Amino acid sequence: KLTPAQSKNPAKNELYLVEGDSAGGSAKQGRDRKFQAILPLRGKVINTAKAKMADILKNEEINTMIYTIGAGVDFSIEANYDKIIIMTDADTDGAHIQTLLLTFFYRYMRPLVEAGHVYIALPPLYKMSKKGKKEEVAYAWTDGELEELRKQFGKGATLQRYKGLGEMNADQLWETTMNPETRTLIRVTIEDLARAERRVNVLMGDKVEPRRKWIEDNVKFT
Amino acid sequence: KLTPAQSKNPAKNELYLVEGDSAGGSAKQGRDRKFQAILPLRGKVINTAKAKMADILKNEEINTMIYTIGAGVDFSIEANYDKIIIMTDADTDGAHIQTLLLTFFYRYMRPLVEAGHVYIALPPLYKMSKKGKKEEVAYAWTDGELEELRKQFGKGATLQRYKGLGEMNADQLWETTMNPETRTLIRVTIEDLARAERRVNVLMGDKVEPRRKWIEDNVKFT
Amino acid sequence: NIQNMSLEDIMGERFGRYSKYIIQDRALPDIRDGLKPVQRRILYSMNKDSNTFDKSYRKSAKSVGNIMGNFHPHGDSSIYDAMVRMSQNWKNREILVEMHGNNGSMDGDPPAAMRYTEARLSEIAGYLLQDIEKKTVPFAWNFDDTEKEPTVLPAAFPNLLVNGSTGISAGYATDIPPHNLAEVIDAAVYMIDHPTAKIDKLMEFLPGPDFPTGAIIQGRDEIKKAYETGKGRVVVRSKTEIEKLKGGKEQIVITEIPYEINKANLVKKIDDVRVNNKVAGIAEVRDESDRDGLRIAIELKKDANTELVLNYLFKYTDLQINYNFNMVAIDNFTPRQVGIVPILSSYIAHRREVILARSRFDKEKAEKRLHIVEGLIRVISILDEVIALIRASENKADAKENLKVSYDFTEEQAEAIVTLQLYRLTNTDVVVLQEEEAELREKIAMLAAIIGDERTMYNLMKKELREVKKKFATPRLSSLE
Amino acid sequence: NIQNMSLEDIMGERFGRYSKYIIQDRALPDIRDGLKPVQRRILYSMNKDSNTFDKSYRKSAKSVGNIMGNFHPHGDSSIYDAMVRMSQNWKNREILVEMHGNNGSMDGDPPAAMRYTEARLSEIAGYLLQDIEKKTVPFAWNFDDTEKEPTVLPAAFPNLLVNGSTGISAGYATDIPPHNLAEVIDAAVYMIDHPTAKIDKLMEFLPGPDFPTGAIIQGRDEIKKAYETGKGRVVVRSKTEIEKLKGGKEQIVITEIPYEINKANLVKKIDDVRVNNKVAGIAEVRDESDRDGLRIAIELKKDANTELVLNYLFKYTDLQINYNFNMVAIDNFTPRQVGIVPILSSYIAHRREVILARSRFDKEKAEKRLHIVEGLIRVISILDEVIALIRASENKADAKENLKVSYDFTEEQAEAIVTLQLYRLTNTDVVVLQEEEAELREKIAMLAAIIGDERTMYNLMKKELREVKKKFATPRLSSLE
DNA sequence: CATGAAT
DNA sequence: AGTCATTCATG
DNA sequence: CGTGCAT
DNA sequence: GACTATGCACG
Ligand SMILES: C[C@H]1COc2c(N3CCN(C)CC3)c(F)cc3c(=O)c(C(=O)O)cn1c23
Ligand SMILES: C[C@H]1COc2c(N3CCN(C)CC3)c(F)cc3c(=O)c(C(=O)O)cn1c23
Ligand SMILES: [Mg+2]
Ligand SMILES: [Mg+2]
Repeated sequence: KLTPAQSKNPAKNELYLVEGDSAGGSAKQGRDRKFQAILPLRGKVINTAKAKMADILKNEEINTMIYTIGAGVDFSIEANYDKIIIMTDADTDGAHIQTLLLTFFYRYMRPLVEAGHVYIALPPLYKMSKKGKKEEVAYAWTDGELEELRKQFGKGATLQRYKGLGEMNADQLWETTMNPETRTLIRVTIEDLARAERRVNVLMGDKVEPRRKWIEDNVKFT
Repeated sequence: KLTPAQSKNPAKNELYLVEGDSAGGSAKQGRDRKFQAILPLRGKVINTAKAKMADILKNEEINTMIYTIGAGVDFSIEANYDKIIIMTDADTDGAHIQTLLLTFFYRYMRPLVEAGHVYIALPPLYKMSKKGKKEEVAYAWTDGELEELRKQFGKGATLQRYKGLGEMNADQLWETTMNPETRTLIRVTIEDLARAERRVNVLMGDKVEPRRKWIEDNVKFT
Repeated sequence: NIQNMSLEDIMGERFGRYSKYIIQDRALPDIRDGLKPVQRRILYSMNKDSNTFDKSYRKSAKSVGNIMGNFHPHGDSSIYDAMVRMSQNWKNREILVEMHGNNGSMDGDPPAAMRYTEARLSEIAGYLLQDIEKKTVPFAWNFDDTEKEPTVLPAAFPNLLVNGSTGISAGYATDIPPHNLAEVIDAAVYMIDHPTAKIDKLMEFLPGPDFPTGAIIQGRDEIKKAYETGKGRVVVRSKTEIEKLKGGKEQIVITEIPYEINKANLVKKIDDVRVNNKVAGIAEVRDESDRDGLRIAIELKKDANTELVLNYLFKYTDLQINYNFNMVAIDNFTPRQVGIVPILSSYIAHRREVILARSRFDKEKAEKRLHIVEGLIRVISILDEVIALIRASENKADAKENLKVSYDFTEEQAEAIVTLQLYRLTNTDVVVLQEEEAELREKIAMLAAIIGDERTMYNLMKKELREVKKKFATPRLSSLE
Repeated sequence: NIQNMSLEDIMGERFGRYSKYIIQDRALPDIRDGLKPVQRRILYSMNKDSNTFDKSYRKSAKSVGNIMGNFHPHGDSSIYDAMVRMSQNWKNREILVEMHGNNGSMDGDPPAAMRYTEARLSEIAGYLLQDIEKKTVPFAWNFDDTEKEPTVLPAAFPNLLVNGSTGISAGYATDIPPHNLAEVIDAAVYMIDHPTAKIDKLMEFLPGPDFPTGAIIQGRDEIKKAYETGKGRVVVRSKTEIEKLKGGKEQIVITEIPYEINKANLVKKIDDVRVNNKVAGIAEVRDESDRDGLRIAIELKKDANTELVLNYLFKYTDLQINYNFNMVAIDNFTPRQVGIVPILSSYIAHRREVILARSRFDKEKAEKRLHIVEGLIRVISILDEVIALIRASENKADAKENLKVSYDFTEEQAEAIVTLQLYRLTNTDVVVLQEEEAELREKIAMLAAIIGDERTMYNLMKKELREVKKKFATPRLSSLE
């Protein structure tokens, strides 16, 4: 089940795919309802590289995505949002979920990505604060930015490492990752196609022995 | 859903009504399956003094009791167990559940109680122990019995106060409250009828102002 | 292996146990600190765990597991939901737990599970706990008999009237509305000076409730009745504006709704009125509320029946509801139905006992330190001899006995002397000591004063009450008409 | 407010992160202590919380909330289920958590929620934790950066082979069967003496696995293959008896089933064979297992096709299954597929580092105490002067400096002297001190010996390993055919 | 038709 | 991590 | 067909 | 407090 935008406008309408019924709640609360819709995914998304077609279409998450978006899957295209934004935890499992959704969009909704309609959101990894009624807070996304903040807040200031979306309120979610003016998104492009297809199939695919090799070759577990 | 006895015998067959899906598990595990059946109640039982008939028969717990027992509710009688044993936590909520079930049996299955077929089980309130491979344990049910045990185990021995059935294993449940040879049950009788009916209606009934008075008169919250 | 009881006895004894517990230990608030046992345990636990406002939020699950394993023998869900509620500005006038994460909303959405959220006590909650470590308040054992728990909190403001309570047991129920901290304080203060404060004048300071949701409250007469007896019906009416709409269209705007109602559902029902056309001024219904503000837009079409249609909703939807006061609290271990006077008087009587006990505690601590300091002062004059005598003894205990017998020091004095470390000898200033002495002797006199002088005692209550007023006061949200 | 990445890069970097974490930090066991990160955190946490075997059980929820808030950033369900599993004698050969309450069963019933159960570490689990407070093992920071956690446990027996592990990540999976503590120990001990122990002789001590569920295991050749390479299929066959049945009827009885299978379901399928009459010896099927014993009765009717029908079940039901060894562990931060030799050798190499570090720690502690004791011995000879000098100084720091400069004591020595309490002067026995001195000097020599002598070191490993053998050894349950 | 500590 | 029913008082 | 840490 | 679907490897 999906939380709609108040108005229909294929031109400036945002579909947030959120990891968690719970974060989905927060996203619903903190957001411009005039034009952003929310669609939470309950747990891990089906792997559409490794499955049969039957299983895929019978899956609740996939079908609701398909229906809410419109096009289909052939796909057609513009219906029905001008941004499909994947919003998850900045942790390993969130990373896993982006992999799973991108595989889906890549395999079935391919034109969506090509026209640059698929984004990934960047929740802040850090919050800085310095008691009570006069508590001040800043947000940082990177190694460097944090370095910036700590010198500004100097000592006494304590740091939070966000372990997930659940840990932040609704206004915060707005301020840092949802408000078009202040938010920072990544835009997924494909440069080539064949290169992409190979990668997606080695990682997300049924066979394994190749994934293992990919991992031995590329994953540096030091 | 109910966990049956292996054989059908209206003569020596026990139906345990247990408070909790979870304790029901333990009871299933620790028990003589040759002739004792288990029927867990999920949460608070409908109050059958305060409800309409519709609500009552549409209730899952009541209907499964009725079906498993046989008779009906008119009742008829012997089908189908020779003991219906109410087994709950020795705490306030368990006490509440006994009230609710007795009201039901009293109001619909009345002959069951009259022929002395309804029991209440007495889980032990205390366990005594004195480390590791050589740990010894005893059980007590009362003010006095505990006094007995502590002198026997003397000092060093530590006492547990059972806050519920969940806190005890399956063999323990057998040893202390289910094994006919060692268990102690209370047998519910009715002495009079009118006296009973009045009490059940004042306590369990719809009106209230009288319950309040009963409480002001009899509950001594010091 | 078999006992017999009548059904008559089983019912009475069982039901009695359940009812008593439901009344005292579950559903109903103590009249003094305004708390139900779960709430109190939540606070007491988070505070003991140094999980206060001025430190980092902690993983809700840890707090709950801790409350559950030490104090509260019931389910995690019960504890956690109660916790969440204490963190909801729309339910409590002064929030007592601050939470990070999805913790519900007015549209009634499910709060996130304890495995997501993070919590801490709020600043004002620390005030309910103030002085709890100075033996100011009755303690009992937990179920383990492994630790002690408060039966009531010190309560440095009057939480009962402020956050209110509801409220369902056996035999009684309770509904108490939130009130404005500043106002309540003002009444209490008056009643301290004029104990026989009649209700009428009290109303002058404390008039009607103050809902977090704001809105409009009608029924002064009814409010008086509630504050007098314990029971009353008051009318609560959501707050409206009018907007003019380019094109000869008029818009109805709502910016505060009644306490305890599901905004999402209110909207749906307002819409349902339109679909079924139960009234004519119907047009479109839109909920346009975002982070940081509630806005409900019901804009009508041509025939702007505005005052007609608005009036219809007040009747048929919850845009207007009534609220009932049923003020029931636990006083002397038993349920009482109470109006403002008893509530205020018992709160005062409670602070009295607390302030007395606090002082008795601080006094004792001081006389003990004084007694020691007097000892040290003497020690200095005979230091060489005392050191010698100690070197000459056989062990700690023997040295102590020799100081007592020989120089007439007390046990507490000898113990303090004998445990001094060597570097302490580095300072043998009688003067520094005498200064401490004089300071102590003055703490003691002042405490002795608070203790044996109902008037100075009550003056302290007032000073303290006013300090809390300044720090936490906020303007009214509800209006009275 | 916008970046661009190719889908090619996003996938690679994301998947890489997930896989690495899944492999190291989630699904796979460390080759040394045989633990997955969740398990290790559970143990480490319960132990830090003094929730050991010799103290009272604690409310599961508290333990979990604690693990979750301090060490393990994942869901309570994951932690708790992992906890429950460590408490199941049918899944682990040596249980590491003891639990009170419904914690599942072989018939696969749902364990009770954490709000019901109570737990503590078992006795043998304390052995995995042995010496953890003597800096014997690498620590890292938790996610908060508020506390430190072990990356591996000291592991005083070889948990990997004993309890086994399974076992699903990205790219690799792991299945390791339980083994008999005593046997594993015996092999390890041999390998310590003869490092180049060939597999064949090792098998003589460690032959095939030992499932908690007992049963019968066939495939010596296959077992050799698994112990050699890492991979093998072995056959596991439930244990049967025959009963003669008054009336020319024969009964098939089963009293041990294969590892990791749902007894309730096994029964149901055996019954299903009868209903569909997939075989003729069919009669009645009954599960008659109670607390304290597993008994499965399949009694046949007239035409007692016993050996025929029994043989059919072994095929078509799980009364007989196969088990596959896929021994994958984390060695040097990366997944390796391993046979018995690498597992044993790395475990030994680990105890070496642990025993060395333990000794280095105990040595330092001792030399520090010695250094102080030597100081005290001197102090006594000049006590009067030293006391005087201290009285003459200006504060702690000044007295310290004077002792150093004047009598050449070290900082650590001065600090110890200057903090002595007065009663300590009650005893100025050089002799008592010298005794301690001699004792220390002997602890030190012996430690120095363990440290610089691979042989004595390895001898210690053996002594310790054998002590654990005597205390925890239990007879085999699985048989090898 | 719910409210909120309990099962 | 939703959904599902029930106690208890009350309007 | 199901295993067990994760969502 | 039960049930409900997914990833990951593998036989
Ligand atoms: C007591 C357990 C078992 O049953 C429960 C429910 N039912 C299952 C079917 N029953 C026959 C009646 C309704 C339910 F609807 C809600 C809860 C629930 O919220 C809950 C909790 O801890 O707060 C715990 N439980 C619940
Ligand atoms: C992630 C949340 C939400 O969804 C869950 C389930 N769904 C399957 C797929 N959904 C589309 C419908 C609901 C489920 F079947 C099981 C669990 C579950 O066990 C669980 C837990 O903490 O372990 C937590 N969750 C579960
Ligand atoms: Mg996460
Ligand atoms: Mg209970």
